[PDB]
Amino acid sequence: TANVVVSNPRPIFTESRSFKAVANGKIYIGQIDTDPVNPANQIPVYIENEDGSHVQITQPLIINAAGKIVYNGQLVKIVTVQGHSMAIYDANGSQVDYIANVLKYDPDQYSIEADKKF
Amino acid sequence: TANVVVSNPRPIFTESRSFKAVANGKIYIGQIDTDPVNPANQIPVYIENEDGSHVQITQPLIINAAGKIVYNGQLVKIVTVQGHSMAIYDANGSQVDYIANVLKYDPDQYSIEADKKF
Amino acid sequence: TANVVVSNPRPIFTESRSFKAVANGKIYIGQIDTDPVNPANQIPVYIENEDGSHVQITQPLIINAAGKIVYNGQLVKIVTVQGHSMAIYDANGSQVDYIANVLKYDPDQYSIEADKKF
Amino acid sequence: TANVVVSNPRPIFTESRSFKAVANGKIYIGQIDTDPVNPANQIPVYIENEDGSHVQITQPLIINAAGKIVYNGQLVKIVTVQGHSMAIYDANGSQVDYIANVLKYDPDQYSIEADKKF
Amino acid sequence: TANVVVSNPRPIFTESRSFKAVANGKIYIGQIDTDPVNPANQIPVYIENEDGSHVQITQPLIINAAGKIVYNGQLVKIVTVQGHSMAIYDANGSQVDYIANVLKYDPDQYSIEADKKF
Amino acid sequence: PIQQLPMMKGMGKDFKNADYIDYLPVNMLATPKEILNSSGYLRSFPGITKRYDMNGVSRGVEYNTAQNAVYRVCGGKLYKGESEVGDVAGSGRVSMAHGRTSQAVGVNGQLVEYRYDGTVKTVSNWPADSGFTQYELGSVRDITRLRGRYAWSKDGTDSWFITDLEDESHPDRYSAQYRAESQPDGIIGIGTWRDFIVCFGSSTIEYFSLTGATTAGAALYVAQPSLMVQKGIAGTYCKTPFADSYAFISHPATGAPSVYIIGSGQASPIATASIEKIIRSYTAEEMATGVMETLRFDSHELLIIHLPRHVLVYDASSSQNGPQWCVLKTGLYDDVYRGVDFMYEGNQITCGDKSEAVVGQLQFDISSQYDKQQEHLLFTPLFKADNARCFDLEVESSTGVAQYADRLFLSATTDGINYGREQMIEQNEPFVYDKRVLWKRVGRIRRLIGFKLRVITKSPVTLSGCQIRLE
Amino acid sequence: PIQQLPMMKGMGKDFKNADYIDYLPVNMLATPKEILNSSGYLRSFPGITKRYDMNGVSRGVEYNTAQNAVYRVCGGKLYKGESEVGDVAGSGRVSMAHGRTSQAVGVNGQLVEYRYDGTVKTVSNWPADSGFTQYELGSVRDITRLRGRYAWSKDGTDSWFITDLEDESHPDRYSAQYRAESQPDGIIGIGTWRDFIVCFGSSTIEYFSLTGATTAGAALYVAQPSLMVQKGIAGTYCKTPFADSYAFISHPATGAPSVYIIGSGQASPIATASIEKIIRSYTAEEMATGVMETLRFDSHELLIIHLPRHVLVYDASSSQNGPQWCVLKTGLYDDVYRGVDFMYEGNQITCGDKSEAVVGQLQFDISSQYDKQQEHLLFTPLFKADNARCFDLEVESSTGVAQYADRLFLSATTDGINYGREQMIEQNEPFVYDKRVLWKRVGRIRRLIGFKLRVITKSPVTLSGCQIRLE
Repeated sequence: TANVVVSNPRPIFTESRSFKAVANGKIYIGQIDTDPVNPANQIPVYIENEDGSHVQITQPLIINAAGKIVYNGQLVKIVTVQGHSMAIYDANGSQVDYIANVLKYDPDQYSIEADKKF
Repeated sequence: TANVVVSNPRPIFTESRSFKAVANGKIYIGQIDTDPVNPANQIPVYIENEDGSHVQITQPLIINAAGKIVYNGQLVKIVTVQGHSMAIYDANGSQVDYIANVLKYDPDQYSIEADKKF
Repeated sequence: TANVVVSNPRPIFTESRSFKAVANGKIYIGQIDTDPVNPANQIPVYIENEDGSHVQITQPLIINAAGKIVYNGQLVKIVTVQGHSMAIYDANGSQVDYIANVLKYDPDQYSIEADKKF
Repeated sequence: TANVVVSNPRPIFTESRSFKAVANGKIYIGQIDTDPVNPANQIPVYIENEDGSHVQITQPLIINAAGKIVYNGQLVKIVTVQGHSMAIYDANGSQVDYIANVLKYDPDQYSIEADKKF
Repeated sequence: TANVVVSNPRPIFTESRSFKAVANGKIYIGQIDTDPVNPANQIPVYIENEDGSHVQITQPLIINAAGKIVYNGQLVKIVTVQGHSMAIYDANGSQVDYIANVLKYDPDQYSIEADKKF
Repeated sequence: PIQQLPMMKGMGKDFKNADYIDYLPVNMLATPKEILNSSGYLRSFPGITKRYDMNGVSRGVEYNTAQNAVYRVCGGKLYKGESEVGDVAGSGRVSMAHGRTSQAVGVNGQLVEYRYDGTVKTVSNWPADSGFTQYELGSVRDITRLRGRYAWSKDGTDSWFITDLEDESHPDRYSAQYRAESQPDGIIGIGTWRDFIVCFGSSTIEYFSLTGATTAGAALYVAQPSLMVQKGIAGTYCKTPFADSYAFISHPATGAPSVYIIGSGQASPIATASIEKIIRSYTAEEMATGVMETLRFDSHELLIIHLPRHVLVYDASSSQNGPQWCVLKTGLYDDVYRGVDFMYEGNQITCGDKSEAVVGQLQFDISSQYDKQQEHLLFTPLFKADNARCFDLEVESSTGVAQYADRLFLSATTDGINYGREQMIEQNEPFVYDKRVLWKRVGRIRRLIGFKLRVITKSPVTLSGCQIRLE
Repeated sequence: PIQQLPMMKGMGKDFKNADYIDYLPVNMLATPKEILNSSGYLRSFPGITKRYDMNGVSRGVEYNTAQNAVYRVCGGKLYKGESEVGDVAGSGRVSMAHGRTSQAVGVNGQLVEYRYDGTVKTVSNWPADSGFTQYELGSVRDITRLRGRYAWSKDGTDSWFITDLEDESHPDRYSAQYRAESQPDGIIGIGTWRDFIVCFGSSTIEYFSLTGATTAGAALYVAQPSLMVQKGIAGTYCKTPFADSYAFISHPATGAPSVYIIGSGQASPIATASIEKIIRSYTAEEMATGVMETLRFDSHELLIIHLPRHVLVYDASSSQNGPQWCVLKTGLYDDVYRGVDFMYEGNQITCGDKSEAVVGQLQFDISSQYDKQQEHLLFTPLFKADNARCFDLEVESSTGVAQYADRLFLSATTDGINYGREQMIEQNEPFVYDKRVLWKRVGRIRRLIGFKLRVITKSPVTLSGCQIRLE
C-alpha cells in the first residue's frame, strides 16, 4: 500500500504582488495577532536536523535568493512549538507580508507521535 | 515538542507547463472525488480575518500575479474542510490542475490508517 | 467555520540557490540514508491516478519546465510503499537537493512493528 | 391538463397590403357589429398593471413601429369585454381593418353552441 | 374590469424559417390527416362576410404581400363546416407549413355524436 | 448633476378620483442612520419561520408577568408557551388579562379565569345565601387587571365592574358597579394606563383612580375629569399602549376616523391623509374588527394595525419628516399580511397566524414568510423634470446574505398611475459584499417621472441612497 | 483636499444578516476637548496593576459611608479594605447595604449582617414569646438601606419588608410587609433613589415614601403612583444609580430590552440600535446575570455593563452626537473584560477580578492589565469616494510615555466586513514627544473605504485628528 507521497520539503517565500522570491529577506515569528519584530513577542525557533537535533537559533530567519530559509549558508528546516504570527520583510526593509495567525503541523516523525499517543 | 513547522503562508499556484503564476486564475473547492466547477458539488470557503471571524466568500477564488489567492486585490487566508477536491483554471478557461482529494497529497499516508486503526 | 487553509498540494521543485524551477531535472528515490542515484539503492515508484490505481514506473522522475513531475507529458502523483530518500539533480547533472529520510521513519517497517506493539 | 398555450403577448398589428406594422395607427374598440370610431358605440378599454389594478384609458389605442399597443411609448396590456368590434386605421386616416365581432374569429365556433346547448 | 386581452383576430401567415410573410402564397384546405393539395382530398371553403353571409369559393386560398387571405383583392374570413387539414405553400411552390388537424377533432361528426350522447 | 431620490415615502395619483396620495413602502421599514451620503436606509421586515403547531388561528396573546411566560389563545386551546393549559370556546378575538392566581380570558360574554392550579372558574354574582350585593351582570365585552382586581365592561350599557379582593371569581361585595357617566353611552373598551382604569367609549375616554375608601358601600373608584379625552374608539380592539399612553382609532361618532395618541386630556393625530383615506374605505364594520398592537426591536417602535384588507405599520422612531407608514402583506398580489399577535419572549419575537394553525418566530436573516418568497416595494415621489434626460440610476444595497442572485424590477411612471417597462437588475448575490446595483441609461423625462423598485426575495433587502444623474 | 475622519464611532456591516451596524471603539474612551483642529480625542482605558490578594473572584463591593471604607466580598471572605472581616457563603453575586452598626450582605436567600463589633446576625422573625407580628419571611432577593432600616425583597412573591429601628436583626414589630401591588408580579430588584424605596419589578418600577404615621400597625410606607415608571428591569443587578436616578436594562416583558435612565415617571432610552442588537443576542438567561456599575474620573461619567460575552461602557459626558458607547475586553481575541466592581477610595479606583483571586488599582500611566499587553481598536465610518486615490493618512498621537516603540496595524476595508493587508507604523516612542504617525500612500478607492487602526500596547494610547488627502 502507498504510505509515502513524493513532495518538496522546502518552503518557498515569494513577493506578495509578483512572482519573485523575497531575496535576502527576514522572517519574524511570534505570538499570534501581535507584532513579531518585538523580541518580547518572539517565540523560540529551532532547526530540525536530518536526525532530529532541534537546535535553537536566533529569531530573524534569513531568506535565500531562491526564497528558502538558510543558516550558515545551508538550507535548514525551521520548527516552532505553537501557532504563531509571521512578518516577512524585504531586503530593503519594507513589510512584504504580515500574517496574524499561522499553524502548519510537521508531517514528519509520525512514529514518535504514535509511540507517545498509543 | 516542536511540532509546528515554519512554512510559507499564502500558498502559491503555478502554471503546469511553465514557471509562471496563474494570474487571474480561478479556483473551485468542492466535495472529494467530484467536479468542483459545477456549483452543486461546491462547498463553503471562508475568509479568516484578524479578529477571528470567518466570512463565507463566493466560491471561485481569484489568483493574483504572485500566484496567491486574493479577494479584492488583497491577500487573504482561505479556509475550508480538510476533505475537498480542487480545480484550478487559467484566465482563458483552460484547466491548470485538478485534485480529487487534497488529503491524499500529504507526505505520510500511513498516519490516517494508523489513527483509524488503533 | 473551517479547520484547514486552502494550500497547493501538488509539489513543485525549484533550485536551492536561485528562484527558478528545476527544468528537465531528475529525482531519484531510494532507500533511507543511502545514495538513491545508484540503481541498487533505488526502490519501486508508482503513479497514483485520480481513481486510486497505481502504475509502477521507471525510477528517474522527469521534472518539467514548471518544476513538476510528469510521466506521459501529464502531471502525476508519485507514491512509494516504504520510507525513502530523495535526491534532486538539475538538467546539467548538478545535485540540487538531498534528503536522506523524508519522514524520518519507515512506514513500511513501522507498520509491522505497530501491528504487534499496539 | 395543459390547457394553456404558450402564445405571443403584445399582439402585433400589420398593414393589410404589405408586410409592415401599422406605425402610429389608431384602434377603436366598441360594441359588436357597430362603428367603433363613433364614441357613442365605444366600450371601456383598460390597462392592466403589474399591481393588478385596471385603469380605463382613452379609447383610440396607439400602435408603435413594432405593431403593438403603447400608452406613452410603453408596451402595455389592454383588456376589454369578450364581445367587441375593432377598427384599425393608419396614421393617414385610411382604414386598415374592421372586425364586427372578434369572437367569430376563434378557430372553433362549435364551442359556443355546444356550451349554450348542453 | 375585463376578462380578455385585445388581440389581432385576423390571421397572418409568414415564413416558417425567416421573418417574412408568405407573399402571394397558396393555402390548401382538405380532409383531416390527409394531403389537401389533391383536389379529391379537399373540402368546400366559404368566405364569411361582416353581416354573416357565406360565399363558397375555390379551394386555393390566396395569400397577398401582407400575409393575409384575400379573395377579390379584399381581406376575407375563411370558414368550413367539418374539421380540416391545412397546407401552406409559398409562391415558389415549396411547402411552408402543414397541419393535419387544426382543432384535433372534427366538429361536424362530433356534433352528431354530442347530440346523441349529451 | 447628481440628484438624490427619497425612497421612504412615494407619491402618486388615485385613478378613481384623480386625487394625490402617498405610496407607502411595502414590507420595508425606514431606519434613520447616516450610512454614506444617505442619512437613513430601508430594510425589509423580518421573515417568519415555523415554531409550533397549534389548534387554530390566533385569537389573543399576552405576556404573563406572574408566570413569566406568553399565553396564547389559538383555536379552541389556551397555551402557556408550547403546552396547552386550557380550553376556550368561540371563534373570534378574545380579551386577555392576568393576575396572581389566574389567567383571565374575556370570551363569549364571560370572564373565564384559568387558575394555575388547573381549575377553571367564571365570574358570577355572589350566591343569594350571602349578605352581599347582587348586580346586573350581563355580557362581558372587555377585561383588564389593576391592583389585584379584574375590571370588565358590560356590553353596551356604559357600566363596568371590579372583582373582590379575596375572591376574583365574584364582583365586589358592596361596591362593584361604576359608570363613565359623562356620556349618553359607550363603554367599547377598557384598559389600564398607569394606575387608572381607562374606559374607552365613543366620543369619550374616561379615567378612574382608586379612592382609598374603607367604609362598606363607598365608591372604590372616582373619575378624573381633568384627564378625559373628547374622543372615542371604533372597536373594542382598536387601542393599544404604544409609547406611554394609548394609541387608538377614533369612532365615527366624532367625524371621519383616524389614528390618535393620547397626550394629557387631548389626542394627537398620527395618521396622514392617505391613512385616513384608507380607513375611510372601510365601513363602520370591518373597522370595529381592526386589531392594534405594538412591536419593539432595534430602536424600532412599530404600531401595527390589522384591517380586513390592509396591515399598516407606523414607525414612531423614524417620523422626523412627518408620520412614517408602511404596508405589510403576504404574497405578490396585495393579499393581507398573515402575521398577528406579536410578543417578545426570551430573545425572540413570536407571532400567531391569521389563516393557519401555526406560530412563527420572526427570523431576521430572511424575508420569507413560512418559506414563501415575499414582495417588497419602494416608490419615489413624482417630480417635474421637463426635458431632463436622466442617467445613472444608482442604489446602495447591502448584499451577501442571500440564497439566490435575486433581482429588482425597475420601472418608471410618467402619469403617476400607470408604470411602464420593467427591467430586471441583480440587487443581491450570495456571499458577495460588493455589487453596485445600477442602471446606466434611463430614458428622457417629458413632464414627470417616478420609479417603483420592486423586489421579490427570500432574503433580507437593504436599500439606501437612490440617486440619478440629470445632466 | 484634506478630509477629517472621525474615529469615536465606526461603521460597517454584519455578515450574518447583511445589516448596518456600528463599530464601537475597543478599550478607548472619547474625550470632547479642542486640542487642535480636532475638538476631541480618544484615550486608552487605564490599565490594571495588582494591589492585593483575595480569597476568590469578586462578588460585591460597596463604600461604607459609616466606616469610610470599601467593603468587598471575594470568594468566601468579606474584607474591609485589605483585612478580612467576615465569612460569606455562596459562589455568585451578592447584594450589599450598610448602616450605623452593621454591613449587610444579601446572599443565599439571607440578609446576613456583619456588625463592627465582630458578631454576625441574620434577619429572622421575632420569637413567638414576643407579642409582635410574624411574617412569611421566605427568601431574600435584594437588599437596601434607608432611614435606619434595611428594606429587602422576598424572592418571587412581590413583597418587601423593612427591619425594626431598635433591632435591625428582625422585621418591624407591627408593620413590616409591603407590596408593590400595581402589577400582577415582579419584585426583581430594590433600591433607594433620594428618600424613596424603589421597587424594580418587571413591567413596572414603583416608589414608596415614609408616611410619618405613629400609631401601631399603621403603614410606614406609601406608594407614590405619580413617580411610577411603566417598565421593568431584566435582573436583580441590571440597575445602578447613574447620574441622579437609576439606569437599568429593561425586561422582555415590555418588548426587546434596551438601556434606559429614569426621568420623572418615564424612562429615556440610552442604547443605540447596535447595543440593542448586542443585548438581543443574549437569551433571557445570560441577561439576568448582567451587572451594571458606575465610574467617574476626569469628567468621564461611565456606565459599565458586564455581560457573559460583552463589557459595554456608555459615556454620558461625550454623548453630544448621540449616545457614546465602547467595548472593554482582555486579550487580543474579544475575551470579556476581567475588571469588575470598581470603587473609588482614597485617591485610587480599585477593582475586583472575574477570573483570578486578586484586586487591582487602575493605574493611569499604563494600559496593560496585570502586566499583560492589551489591544485597542479605532474604526472609521464607511463613505463613498469613487475614484478618489487618497494620500497622507495622518493621526495625532501623544507620545513619550512608553517602554517600547509600539506600533500600529493600519488596514482598510472596501466592503465593510473584510479588512485587507495591515501595515505597521510606529505610533509611540519612549521619551519622544514629536512622532508624526503617518502613512503616505494609501491606494485608490473604488467604491467604499474604511480603516481599522489597531494598537497593541502596555502604554497609554492617545489618538486624535485622523485626516486624509483625497487629491
